[PDB]
Amino acid sequence: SWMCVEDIYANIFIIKCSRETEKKYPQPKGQKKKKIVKYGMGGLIILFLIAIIWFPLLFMSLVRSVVGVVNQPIDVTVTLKLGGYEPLFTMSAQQPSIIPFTAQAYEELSRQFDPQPLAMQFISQYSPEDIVTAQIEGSSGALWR
Amino acid sequence: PLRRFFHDILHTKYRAATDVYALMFLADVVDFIIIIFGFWQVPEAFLVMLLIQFSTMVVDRALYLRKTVLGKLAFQVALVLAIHLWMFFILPNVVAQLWYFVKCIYFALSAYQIRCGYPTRILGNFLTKKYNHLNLFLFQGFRLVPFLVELRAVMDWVWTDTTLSLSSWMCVEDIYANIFIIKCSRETEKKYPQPKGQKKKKIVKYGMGGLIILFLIAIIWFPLLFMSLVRSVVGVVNQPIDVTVTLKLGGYEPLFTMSAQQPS
Amino acid sequence: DHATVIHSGDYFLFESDSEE
Amino acid sequence: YLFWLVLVVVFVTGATRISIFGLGYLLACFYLLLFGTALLQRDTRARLV
Amino acid sequence: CCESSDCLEICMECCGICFPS
Amino acid sequence: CCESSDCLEICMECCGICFPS
Amino acid sequence: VDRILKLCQDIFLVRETRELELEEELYAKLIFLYRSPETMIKWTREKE
Amino acid sequence: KVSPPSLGFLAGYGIMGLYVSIVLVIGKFVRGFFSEISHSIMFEELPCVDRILKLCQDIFLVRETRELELEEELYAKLIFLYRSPETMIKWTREKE
Amino acid sequence: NHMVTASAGSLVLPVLVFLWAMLSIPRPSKRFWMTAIVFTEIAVVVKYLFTDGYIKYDLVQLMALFFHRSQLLCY
Ligand SMILES: CCCCCCCC/C=C/CCCCCCCC(=O)O[C@@H](COC(=O)CCCCCCCCCCCCCCCCC)COP(=O)(O)OCCN
Ligand SMILES: CCCCCCCCCCCC
Ligand SMILES: CCCCCCCCCCCC
Ligand SMILES: CCCCCCCCCCCC
Ligand SMILES: CCCCCCCCCCCC
Ligand SMILES: CCCCCCCCCCCC
Ligand SMILES: CCCCCCCCCCCC
Ligand SMILES: CCCCCCCCCCCC
Ligand SMILES: CCCCCCCCCCCC
Ligand SMILES: CCCCCCCCCCCC
Repeated sequence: SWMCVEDIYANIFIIKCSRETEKKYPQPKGQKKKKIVKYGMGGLIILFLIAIIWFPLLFMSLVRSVVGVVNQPIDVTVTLKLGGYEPLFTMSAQQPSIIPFTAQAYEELSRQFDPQPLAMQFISQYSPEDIVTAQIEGSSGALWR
Repeated sequence: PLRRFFHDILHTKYRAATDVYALMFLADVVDFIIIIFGFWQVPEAFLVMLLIQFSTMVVDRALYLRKTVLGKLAFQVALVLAIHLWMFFILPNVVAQLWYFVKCIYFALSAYQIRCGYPTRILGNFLTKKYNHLNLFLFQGFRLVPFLVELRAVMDWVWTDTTLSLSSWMCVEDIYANIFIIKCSRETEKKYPQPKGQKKKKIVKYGMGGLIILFLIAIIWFPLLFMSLVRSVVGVVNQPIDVTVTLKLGGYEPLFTMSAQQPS
Repeated sequence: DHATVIHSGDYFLFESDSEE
Repeated sequence: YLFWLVLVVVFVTGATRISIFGLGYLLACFYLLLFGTALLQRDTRARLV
Repeated sequence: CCESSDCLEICMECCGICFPS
Repeated sequence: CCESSDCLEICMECCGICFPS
Repeated sequence: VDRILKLCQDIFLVRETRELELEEELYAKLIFLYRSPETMIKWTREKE
Repeated sequence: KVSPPSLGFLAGYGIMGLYVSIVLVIGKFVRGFFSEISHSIMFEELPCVDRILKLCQDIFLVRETRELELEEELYAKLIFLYRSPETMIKWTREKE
Repeated sequence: NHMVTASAGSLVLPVLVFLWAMLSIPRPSKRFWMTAIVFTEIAVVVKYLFTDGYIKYDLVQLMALFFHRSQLLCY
């Protein structure tokens, strides 16, 4: 019951304020509703509704779309495991020998395999400075055991 | 000169008067539907097309409620050119072919509005004209669409010349909506009367009740079922590829690395 | 004024005076 | 309507065989499609030249 | 054995459960 | 060209959309 | 509800003809119908 | 190149389904205004609320002076005003 | 035709259908139909002079536009 009298009072006050303001500033009888007032309120409502459906989609897509960080093999470790018992042939290379292919280099590879559509596709789709060069070392010295 | 004459005879003229807004809007609703369905750079493109369908429908409502033939002419001209230029921005298709087709129907019915004119009586909800059962169902469905009801109200208020505020405009819209629904029901009860004191038809009861029960079942049980089903699937064989036994012996230099791999 | 004219309704309007 | 099925063939003979004779066939069709209804009733026996 | 008369009845009455009458 | 009179009108009427009058 | 839809449709008709003075007046009827439940009973009587 | 997952759940359906659910519930929230605005035009479209605020303020005055017997009595008036819509019409008449 | 081919092919006539023919005093005109026939013929000629392996949906276009001409000649 305490909450009842509080609700009644709150509503009654809000009504009173509106009644008072209408007595202070009366609105002529039958005077449209002022184009601008309508445009404002209506516009805001429409924009709020736009931001309920479209804006989330926009934000979502924007964040998710960002994808793609170059990943190039640092080293080319070719272990040609030969001997069934003792696999060896571990002559391999690292970053100094590995050459991140440049834009011009990429064009070369793409053109080499241009006749085959999918071959060229692979190369071209992979971004420049993506295709890395496997300059694996072949010299030995490492005897085998 | 000739262009001016064409435009004069498209504005002043001496033609009839039809209201094909209902059909124009329906064409645009189908367009919206197929673009929404056609989410398949592409998400961004489909999102821009969404904003577009929407904005164009709003502008159309404005010109309809303000009965502007000149405004519709301008809109049509702009839209025709712009939609045809969007065919050049294909870089982000059956979906697009259908979108073009239904937009062509919209352009044809829009062109008709301009060359006919706007009729004096433009106000009045399409689905509240007759008081049958189909009108009832369609109206209720329109009210069930997330934001159509409220958009219609606010939009109409902004264009239509009223003395009332949004609050009071919405009041008369609510009253009318409820009154229509009641009228349709009253009319159908006069058309097909139900005998006095005639149970309620076992089958009708079984149907509605059953559906409600099943819906309640799917609130509690079905989620549990789905959850368990997905989570239960567990177990992918993981076998050591190699057996690397490094018997680190020498404290200083650990050795004994004789080991094997998959063949062994 | 708009306010007073939208808050002027009374019972006399709803009397059944030949409402066709 | 045979006068007109021939006009169809005239068009398609050009289309199929891509050449200069084909362009000429295309033109012969275009013409006798425009100025054709006239000589469908005036060339019936009156000079089908 | 759901008749068409029953089918409309069912539909309309579920509509009444949500919407008025 | 939003006047101050229009600006109060707008504000008050959005308040009426939510709150009473 | 026939008498109430007449009122509602008269508001719509009076907005198309742009005689907005009568819009205010017919809105007053609508709000009093919905401000006094007893008058709704009277106005929504089946026959008269 | 590597692809950093900037979705969290699932862009394809997880986030999508959540978005749909949000829209629907926001739908109902917004309907909550323009659906039953006509069920209050009896408690919100009162022409002159001066007599009711007097009642309300008298309850407050009678609680400050701690004459709580009259609090019960003035509360009875408030609840009957709001129990009979016709008396509200009488009491909220513009002039008299 | 604009749904089967694109760019300069079509996008001139469809635009004109929406902005000239359908936005006109009753029956389009005579010049519209003439320009339609003319454009379709020109398009055929230039596609024949090579776009390669040109398609001919302009056959059914030209012939429908000449059928309508016959219908309106008979009035
Ligand atoms: C033509 C195809 C129709 C479907 C279009 C697409 C479907 C979109 C969703 C439709 C779902 C239909 C369910 C309707 C349920 C009736 C309730 C209603 O208010 O329905 C309202 C319209 O509100 C809506 O926007 C419909 C969606 C309601 C949300 C219910 C969906 C359940 C999913 C969300 C679960 C949470 C529920 C909400 C959480 C808290 C919310 C505060 C209709 O009364 P009304 O006053 O205009 O009545 C006039 C006189 N009484
Ligand atoms: C009632 C709609 C008016 C505009 C929204 C008011 C601000 C609420 C924040 C929502 C973001 C638009
Ligand atoms: C339920 C209100 C009547 C609207 C008719 C179609 C609404 C959707 C219900 C069935 C859709 C599969
Ligand atoms: C009111 C209950 C009737 C059956 C539910 C209607 C369809 C709503 C989708 C919920 C899944 C059962
Ligand atoms: C008349 C349709 C059956 C009752 C409605 C239940 C919701 C749809 C389920 C089956 C659709 C035909
Ligand atoms: C397939 C089960 C329900 C899915 C949606 C149907 C909606 C039910 C409408 C109830 C009366 C039309
Ligand atoms: C997704 C389309 C199915 C419609 C959603 C539910 C419609 C019926 C539910 C309650 C009936 C008013
Ligand atoms: C008078 C403020 C403009 C109407 C209210 C919209 C919400 C705030 C947006 C801009 C704040 C000045
Ligand atoms: C900046 C856009 C809206 C953000 C919050 C403003 C709230 C709007 C109030 C509406 C009338 C005061
Ligand atoms: C975070 C501060 C912004 C105020 C939140 C919304 C206020 C206006 C929204 C609806 C108006 C009653």
